Amino acid sequence: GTSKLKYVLQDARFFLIKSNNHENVSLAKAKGVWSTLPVNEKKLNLAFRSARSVILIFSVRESGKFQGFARLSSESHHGGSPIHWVLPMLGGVFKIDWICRRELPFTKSAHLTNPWNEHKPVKIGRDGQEIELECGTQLCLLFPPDESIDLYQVIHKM
Ligand SMILES: Oc1cnnc(S)n1
Ligand SMILES: Oc1cnnc(S)n1
Repeated sequence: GTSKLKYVLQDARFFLIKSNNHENVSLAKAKGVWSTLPVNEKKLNLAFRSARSVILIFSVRESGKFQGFARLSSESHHGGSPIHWVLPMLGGVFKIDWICRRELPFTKSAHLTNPWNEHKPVKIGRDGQEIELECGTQLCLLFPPDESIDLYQVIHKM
Protein backbone atom coordinates (compact mmCIF):
# COMPACT_ATOMS: atom_id res chain seq x y z
CA GLY A 1 0.00 0.00 0.00
CA THR A 2 0.80 3.72 0.07
CA SER A 3 -0.33 4.60 3.60
CA LYS A 4 3.01 4.24 5.35
CA LEU A 5 4.63 6.19 2.49
CA LYS A 6 2.17 9.05 2.94
CA TYR A 7 2.88 9.00 6.70
CA VAL A 8 6.63 9.31 6.11
CA LEU A 9 6.09 12.21 3.69
CA GLN A 10 3.76 14.16 6.00
CA ASP A 11 5.14 17.67 6.53
CA ALA A 12 8.42 16.63 4.91
CA ARG A 13 10.88 18.85 3.10
CA PHE A 14 12.08 17.79 -0.34
CA PHE A 15 15.32 18.51 -2.23
CA LEU A 16 16.30 17.75 -5.80
CA ILE A 17 19.71 16.05 -5.95
CA LYS A 18 21.52 15.98 -9.29
CA SER A 19 24.28 13.39 -9.80
CA ASN A 20 26.74 13.74 -12.67
CA ASN A 21 26.83 9.96 -13.21
CA HIS A 22 25.03 6.71 -12.48
CA GLU A 23 27.99 5.36 -10.50
CA ASN A 24 27.47 7.81 -7.63
CA VAL A 25 23.77 6.95 -7.34
CA SER A 26 24.72 3.26 -7.34
CA LEU A 27 27.14 3.87 -4.46
CA ALA A 28 24.44 5.80 -2.58
CA LYS A 29 21.92 2.98 -3.06
CA ALA A 30 24.42 0.32 -1.95
CA LYS A 31 25.83 2.13 1.09
CA GLY A 32 22.96 4.34 2.24
CA VAL A 33 25.05 7.52 1.98
CA TRP A 34 25.21 10.85 0.18
CA SER A 35 27.69 13.71 0.10
CA THR A 36 27.20 17.12 -1.49
CA LEU A 37 28.94 20.46 -1.90
CA PRO A 38 29.26 22.74 1.16
CA VAL A 39 26.48 25.12 0.05
CA ASN A 40 24.00 22.23 -0.08
CA GLU A 41 25.46 20.47 2.96
CA LYS A 42 24.59 23.59 4.98
CA LYS A 43 21.05 23.72 3.58
CA LEU A 44 20.45 20.02 4.28
CA ASN A 45 21.83 20.19 7.82
CA LEU A 46 19.51 23.14 8.49
CA ALA A 47 16.60 21.21 6.98
CA PHE A 48 17.31 18.01 8.94
CA ARG A 49 16.79 19.84 12.24
CA SER A 50 13.73 21.72 10.93
CA ALA A 51 11.44 18.95 9.70
CA ARG A 52 10.19 15.51 10.64
CA SER A 53 11.49 14.11 7.32
CA VAL A 54 13.95 15.44 4.72
CA ILE A 55 13.59 13.69 1.35
CA LEU A 56 16.26 13.65 -1.37
CA ILE A 57 14.94 12.99 -4.88
CA PHE A 58 17.77 11.84 -7.15
CA SER A 59 18.31 12.48 -10.86
CA VAL A 60 21.39 11.55 -12.88
CA ARG A 61 22.37 14.39 -15.20
CA GLU A 62 21.35 13.79 -18.84
CA SER A 63 19.39 10.66 -17.93
CA GLY A 64 15.89 12.08 -18.40
CA LYS A 65 14.77 10.29 -15.24
CA PHE A 66 14.71 10.32 -11.48
CA GLN A 67 16.40 7.24 -9.97
CA GLY A 68 14.61 7.12 -6.60
CA PHE A 69 14.25 8.96 -3.33
CA ALA A 70 15.57 8.60 0.20
CA ARG A 71 15.12 10.14 3.66
CA LEU A 72 17.99 11.66 5.63
CA SER A 73 18.65 9.68 8.80
CA SER A 74 21.48 11.92 10.07
CA GLU A 75 23.22 15.22 9.62
CA SER A 76 26.51 15.16 7.75
CA HIS A 77 29.55 13.71 9.49
CA HIS A 78 33.23 13.60 8.56
CA GLY A 79 35.56 10.65 8.82
CA GLY A 80 33.90 7.28 8.33
CA SER A 81 34.74 4.70 5.68
CA PRO A 82 35.84 6.48 2.47
CA ILE A 83 33.35 6.55 -0.41
CA HIS A 84 35.00 6.27 -3.82
CA TRP A 85 32.77 8.80 -5.55
CA VAL A 86 33.43 8.75 -9.28
CA LEU A 87 34.12 12.48 -9.54
CA PRO A 88 33.90 14.75 -12.64
CA MET A 89 34.87 19.25 -1.75
CA LEU A 90 32.50 16.37 -1.00
CA GLY A 91 32.77 17.07 2.72
CA GLY A 92 30.54 15.32 5.22
CA VAL A 93 28.52 12.16 4.63
CA PHE A 94 24.78 11.98 5.25
CA LYS A 95 23.27 8.63 6.10
CA ILE A 96 20.10 8.03 4.10
CA ASP A 97 17.33 5.42 4.12
CA TRP A 98 16.02 4.63 0.68
CA ILE A 99 12.26 4.87 0.28
CA CYS A 100 12.14 4.00 -3.43
CA ARG A 101 14.97 2.64 -5.59
CA ARG A 102 12.83 2.59 -8.76
CA GLU A 103 13.11 5.10 -11.58
CA LEU A 104 10.58 7.64 -12.84
CA PRO A 105 10.89 9.20 -16.32
CA PHE A 106 10.59 12.98 -16.53
CA THR A 107 7.74 12.52 -19.03
CA LYS A 108 5.60 11.30 -16.10
CA SER A 109 6.18 14.41 -13.93
CA ALA A 110 5.36 16.94 -16.68
CA HIS A 111 2.20 18.07 -14.83
CA LEU A 112 4.06 19.05 -11.63
CA THR A 113 5.60 22.50 -11.22
CA ASN A 114 7.82 23.73 -8.40
CA PRO A 115 6.77 27.09 -6.89
CA TRP A 116 10.26 27.50 -5.41
CA ASN A 117 11.76 27.42 -8.91
CA GLU A 118 9.46 29.86 -10.74
CA HIS A 119 6.80 27.15 -11.27
CA LYS A 120 9.06 25.41 -13.79
CA PRO A 121 8.53 21.65 -14.20
CA VAL A 122 9.84 19.85 -11.12
CA LYS A 123 12.52 18.04 -13.15
CA ILE A 124 14.17 21.46 -13.58
CA GLY A 125 16.49 22.63 -10.85
CA ARG A 126 20.06 22.91 -9.67
CA ASP A 127 21.53 20.32 -7.35
CA GLY A 128 19.98 21.12 -3.97
CA GLN A 129 16.89 22.97 -5.23
CA GLU A 130 14.14 22.72 -2.62
CA ILE A 131 10.77 21.40 -3.82
CA GLU A 132 7.61 22.77 -2.18
CA LEU A 133 5.67 20.31 0.03
CA GLU A 134 2.68 19.62 -2.22
CA CYS A 135 4.76 19.28 -5.40
CA GLY A 136 7.32 17.04 -3.70
CA THR A 137 4.64 14.82 -2.17
CA GLN A 138 2.92 14.27 -5.51
CA LEU A 139 6.25 13.66 -7.25
CA CYS A 140 7.15 10.95 -4.75
CA LEU A 141 3.71 9.34 -5.13
CA LEU A 142 4.26 9.04 -8.90
CA PHE A 143 7.15 6.60 -8.48
CA PRO A 144 6.43 2.89 -8.90
CA PRO A 145 6.01 1.23 -5.50
CA ASP A 146 9.24 -0.41 -4.29
CA GLU A 147 8.05 -3.65 -2.69
CA SER A 148 11.58 -4.44 -1.48
CA ILE A 149 11.42 -1.68 1.16
CA ASP A 150 9.66 -1.88 4.54
CA LEU A 151 8.95 1.60 5.94
CA TYR A 152 8.33 0.33 9.49
CA GLN A 153 11.96 0.93 10.50
CA VAL A 154 12.00 4.39 8.90
CA ILE A 155 8.84 5.39 10.77
CA HIS A 156 10.56 4.50 14.05
CA LYS A 157 13.38 6.96 13.27
CA MET A 158 10.98 9.93 13.04
O1 LIG B 1 27.76 12.51 -8.28
C1 LIG B 1 27.88 13.03 -6.98
C2 LIG B 1 28.26 12.23 -5.94
N1 LIG B 1 28.37 12.72 -4.74
N2 LIG B 1 28.12 14.04 -4.55
C3 LIG B 1 27.76 14.82 -5.57
S1 LIG B 1 27.42 16.58 -5.29
N3 LIG B 1 27.64 14.31 -6.80
O1 LIG C 1 27.66 6.30 7.22
C1 LIG C 1 28.77 6.08 6.37
C2 LIG C 1 29.77 7.03 6.36
N1 LIG C 1 30.82 6.88 5.59
N2 LIG C 1 30.91 5.79 4.82
C3 LIG C 1 29.97 4.86 4.83
S1 LIG C 1 30.25 3.47 3.75
N3 LIG C 1 28.86 4.99 5.61
